[PDB]
Amino acid sequence: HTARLVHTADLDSETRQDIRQMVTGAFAGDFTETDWEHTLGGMHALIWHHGAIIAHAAVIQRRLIYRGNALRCGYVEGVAVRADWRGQRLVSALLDAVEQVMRGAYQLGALSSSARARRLYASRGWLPWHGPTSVLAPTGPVRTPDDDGTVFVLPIDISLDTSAELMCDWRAGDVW
Amino acid sequence: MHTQVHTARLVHTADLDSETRQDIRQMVTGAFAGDFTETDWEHTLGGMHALIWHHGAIIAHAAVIQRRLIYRGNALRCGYVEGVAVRADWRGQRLVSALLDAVEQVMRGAYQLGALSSSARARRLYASRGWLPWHGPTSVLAPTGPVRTPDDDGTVFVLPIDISLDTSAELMCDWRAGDVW
Ligand SMILES: CC(C)(COP(=O)(O)OP(=O)(O)OC[C@H]1O[C@@H](n2cnc3c(N)ncnc32)[C@H](O)[C@@H]1OP(=O)(O)O)[C@@H](O)C(=O)NCCC(=O)NCCS
Ligand SMILES: CC(C)(COP(=O)(O)OP(=O)(O)OC[C@H]1O[C@@H](n2cnc3c(N)ncnc32)[C@H](O)[C@@H]1OP(=O)(O)O)[C@@H](O)C(=O)NCCC(=O)NCCS
Ligand SMILES: NC[C@H]1O[C@H](O[C@H]2[C@H](O)[C@@H](O[C@H]3O[C@H](CO)[C@@H](O)[C@H](N)[C@H]3O)[C@H](N)C[C@@H]2N)[C@H](O)[C@@H](O)[C@@H]1O
Ligand SMILES: NC[C@H]1O[C@H](O[C@H]2[C@H](O)[C@@H](O[C@H]3O[C@H](CO)[C@@H](O)[C@H](N)[C@H]3O)[C@H](N)C[C@@H]2N)[C@H](O)[C@@H](O)[C@@H]1O
Ligand SMILES: Nc1ncnc2c1ncn2[C@@H]1O[C@H](COP(=O)(O)OP(=O)(O)O)[C@@H](OP(=O)(O)O)[C@H]1O
Repeated sequence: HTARLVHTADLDSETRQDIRQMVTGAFAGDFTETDWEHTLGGMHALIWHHGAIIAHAAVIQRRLIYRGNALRCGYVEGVAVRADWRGQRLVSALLDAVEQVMRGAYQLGALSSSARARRLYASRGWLPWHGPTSVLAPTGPVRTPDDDGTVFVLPIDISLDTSAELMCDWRAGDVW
Repeated sequence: MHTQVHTARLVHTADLDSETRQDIRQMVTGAFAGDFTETDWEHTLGGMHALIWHHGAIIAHAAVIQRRLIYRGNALRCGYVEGVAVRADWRGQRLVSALLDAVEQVMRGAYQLGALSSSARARRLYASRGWLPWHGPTSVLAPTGPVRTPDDDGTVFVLPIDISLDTSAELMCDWRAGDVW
């Protein structure tokens, strides 16, 4: 019913493995070792039932460049509810915890959604990015057309022109 | 369990009550004698603050924030240490060692390396604990592309976590306003 927030460095090895395995199975294989690396470093929202982790979402810190400013961003990764626990709105409890972190620490939240999860985020006030997305790669700005149509943002202490360019910072694997 | 007196406590920025957040900001700003800007304050936000309490006031602070440092084309997951400060009346009692015990525990548990910018005076402290001085040229991946940061050469220290870094190579931090390192 309610998620508990734990920083990566506060996860014991057993809990870390339990999280990785649950998230990985929830994605049915579509979750790579670099996707797992992207869930580390920040706050994990976790819901347990009788000692088993049944839901997870992580919010990690990065910068998103918007109109020349490198905005302090809480980026959401690894959102997953164990299959047998789906359809009980557990994801709402995960997102209440992640959005609380955003309000207290960041200028905006952001994330990359599948087409079917778009409704979930929009219903909570997240906004679909309509402008071109890019990544500040080591060679300079590079457009990321495969991620267009997947980015959502949650403004905290700003109004955003969601049809402007948005440029994430660099990492391996999927940059968004 | 004992009283935990002067053990640093790790608190995420989002879990700081407003009174504590203001005490940290005024304590760190005053500990730097005029050299800590509002952009330096922004740089302490978003991660875990290691705090040492005495009589309900913050007497020491160090924040570990997440960023990427690019090494040989690899964007390493870095815990970057900002705002390291011990209030002046409490200096010379090794409280910075208690802040660093917490900072280094956060690196081992969550990042591929710790990194920070050290004054010449503090170099010895970091080196005695195992941090390595970065000898290679530093740069930042600005929106226009890579650009050297010569003023930051000779100041960066790193704490690799089970990875091997050639500390004579180029190291390029990611972008942000104000001082990038
Ligand atoms: C997306 C996900 C986190 C939603 O979690 P949840 O707690 O089940 O969400 P909800 O209960 O609010 O249901 C969301 C939708 O899931 C679907 N659903 C309902 N019961 C389900 C079940 N028993 N089995 C599978 N899917 C189900 C419905 O389409 C529902 O839509 P609606 O609420 O508008 O009617 C979860 O399906 C999951 O982990 N999916 C795989 C990982 C993934 O895609 N994560 C999101 C990446 S952006
Ligand atoms: C750097 C700092 C955090 C060290 O904290 P600390 O808990 O006082 O550290 P230590 O007790 O290990 O003392 C460090 C050195 O300070 C010196 N010192 C002792 N008392 C001191 C005082 N009252 N004021 C200044 N320096 C003092 C000694 O040279 C000591 O070295 P020693 O133990 O080899 O004799 C603290 O001086 C500080 O807050 N400085 C201002 C902010 C800053 O520069 N931050 C660090 C950025 S790299
Ligand atoms: N794989 C695991 C990851 O999955 C999601 O993120 C990814 C999106 O799903 C991708 O979207 C693509 O796949 C969707 C679903 O098939 C399509 O709808 C969409 N048009 C496609 O572009 C997008 N390109 C990258 C992004 N990292 C989670 O948020 C992320 O935490 C998790 O690590
Ligand atoms: N200003 C407030 C900040 O100060 C330190 O970091 C700054 C270093 O002090 C700078 O270094 C310069 O000043 C040192 C001390 O005089 C000299 O030794 C050195 N050779 C100089 O280049 C460096 N260029 C940027 C770095 N952000 C703290 O770590 C940081 O958390 C805090 O926000
Ligand atoms: N070694 C120290 N360096 C600087 N401040 C100190 C040190 N030891 C004690 N203090 C402070 O000096 C003050 C008096 O110390 P105590 O609280 O330990 O008093 P006590 O001996 O009567 O039990 C306290 O500050 P405060 O009144 O502003 O809260 C205490 O924190």
